[PDB]
Amino acid sequence: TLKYPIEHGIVTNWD
Amino acid sequence: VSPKEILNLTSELLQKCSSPAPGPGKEWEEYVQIRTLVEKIRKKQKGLSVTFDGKREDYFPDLMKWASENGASVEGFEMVNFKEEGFGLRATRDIKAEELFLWVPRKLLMTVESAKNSVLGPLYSQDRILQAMGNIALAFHLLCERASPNSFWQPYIQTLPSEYDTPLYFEEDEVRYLQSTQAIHDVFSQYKNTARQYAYFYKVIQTHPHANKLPLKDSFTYEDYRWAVSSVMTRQNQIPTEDGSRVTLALIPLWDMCNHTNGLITTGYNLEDDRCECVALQDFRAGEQIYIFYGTRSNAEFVIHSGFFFDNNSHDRVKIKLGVSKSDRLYAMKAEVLARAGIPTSSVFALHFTEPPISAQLLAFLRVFCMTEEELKEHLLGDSAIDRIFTLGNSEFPVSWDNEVKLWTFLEDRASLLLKTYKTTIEEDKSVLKNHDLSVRAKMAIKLRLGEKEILEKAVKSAAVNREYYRQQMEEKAPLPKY
Ligand SMILES: Nc1ncnc2c1ncn2[C@@H]1O[C@H](CSCC[C@H](N)C(=O)O)[C@@H](O)[C@H]1O
Repeated sequence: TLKYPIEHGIVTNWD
Repeated sequence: VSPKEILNLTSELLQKCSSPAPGPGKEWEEYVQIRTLVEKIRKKQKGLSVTFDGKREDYFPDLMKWASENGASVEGFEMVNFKEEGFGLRATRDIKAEELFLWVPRKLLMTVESAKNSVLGPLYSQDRILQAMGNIALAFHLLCERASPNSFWQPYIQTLPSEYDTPLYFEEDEVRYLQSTQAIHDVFSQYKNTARQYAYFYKVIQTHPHANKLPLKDSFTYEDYRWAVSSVMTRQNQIPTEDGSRVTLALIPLWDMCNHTNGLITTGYNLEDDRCECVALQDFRAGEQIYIFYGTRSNAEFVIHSGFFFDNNSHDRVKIKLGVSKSDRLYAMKAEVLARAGIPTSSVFALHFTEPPISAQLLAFLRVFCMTEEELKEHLLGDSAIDRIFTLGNSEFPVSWDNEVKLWTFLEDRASLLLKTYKTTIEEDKSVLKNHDLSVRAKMAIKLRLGEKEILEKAVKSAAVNREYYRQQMEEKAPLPKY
C-alpha cells in the first residue's frame, strides 16, 4: 500500500 | 510612522501575549485586548510587505512551466476559480479512479531542510523556536523567498492566495459566535500564539546579526506573519526525508491546489523516484473538479487549521475530558488497571458522530471507571487477568451487564450536562442560519457550534439506547459472552 501516506494540511503544534 | 513606535507596540504585545492564562472566565476579554493591540499595529503597517502586480490567475502559466521543467505533471488539468472552494483543479480529460495523474518531484517542494540551506539558514541554527517548530520555520522560509525576487520558488509563491479563512482573519463578532464552545479556546490559543510569535520574532530579527541578510530585516509586518502561518497550516504536508529515516514538513506545489472531498487518502510519497504521487480518488470526467481527501480531521480542525467547514464530514468529533477522581476509594486499583491497559488515569477522549460514538480506548476507560472492587481484582490478579484487560476495548465482551448499564448511564448524563453549557440550543442555531444573511466566516462559526451540540445530542441518544439494551440483558439474566 501507500508506504508514506500524506495527510494534507496535517495539524501541527503551534504552542 | 516611526519604527520606534512599532518597536514599543511589539514589546507591549510580546509581554501581553507572554503573560499566563488569565483563567477561562477572562479569556474572551484577553482575546479582545490582544485583538485591539494587533489591529493597532496592523493599522500602522502597510499590509503585506510584498505584493504582485498581476492577479492570481496571471501567474498560473508560470507555475505550470516551472513545474514542467522540473519533472512534474502539468497535462490533464486546469486551474478554475470555483465559487464553493475557490481556486482548484478541473480535469480537461477523463481521469479514472486510481490513475496516477499528479506527481511532484522533491526539487519543487519547500521543506524544513530547504529552509536550512536558504538565507534563513544562519538564523535557523541559533533560534530554538525555529529548530523545534518546523511549521514556523516553513512560514519564515516562505516569507524570505516571497521577498526575494530571484527565488527558485517564486512561480509557486506568486500563485498562493493573498488571504485565508482561518480564525486569524475573523472579525471580533464572527468569533463571538463561538462563545461557550469547545472550539473557541483553540481559537484563542491560535490568536495569542500568532501574536506572541510575531512580536517575538520581530525583536529577534532586529537583534540577531545572523538575520541581517534577510529581507525581513527591512520589512516584517503582522500581515506578513498571519499570511505565512495561514499558508503553512492550510497546506503543509509531512513527507519522509531523502534517506527515508526521518519525516519533515513540506509545501507541495501544484498538488496543493486540489480541494477536499470525502473519501480515502490517495496521496503518498515514492522514495525510489523521490516525488509526491497522487492517484485519482474517484472517476473525474472532463470538466469536473479534481478533489482529494485531506484526512480524517474534524470540522473544528478544518475551520481552525484549514479555514473551511466541510458539510457532511464523516469524521467529525468533539472532545470530552474524563479522569478517575483521587477521592474515589478505588482510585489506586482503577489507575493500575488503566496503566496495564495503556490508558492514562486522566485524558481527553473523543465523541464521534458516526457509529460507534466512542472508541475502543474510551470504552475501556468507562468500563474501568465504573468497575466494582471485585471486578477490578479480576483484572489485576490471576492467570486470566491479562486476558480480561485485552478485551476491555471490545464492545462484544463486556465486564458485566451491570458495568455496561452504569457506564452508558454515566455517558448519557455527562453528554446531557455538556449540552447545557452552551449559550444557544440546536433549534436556535438552525434559526440563525435560516433567517439571517451571514458571511462565510460567520456561517463557519455557527455551523461549528451547531455541530458540537449535534454530536453531543447523538451521543445522548446512543448512550440511552445502549443503556436499555444492556438493562434488558440484565433483567433477563443473559449469559455473559466469553472470549
Ligand atoms: N471542500 C472545501 N470547501 C470549501 N473550501 C475548501 C474545500 N477544500 C479546500 N478549500 C479551500 O482550499 C484551501 C486549501 S488549498 C486548496 C486550493 C485553494 N482553494 C486555493 O485557492 O489555493 C482551504 O484553506 C480552503 O480555503
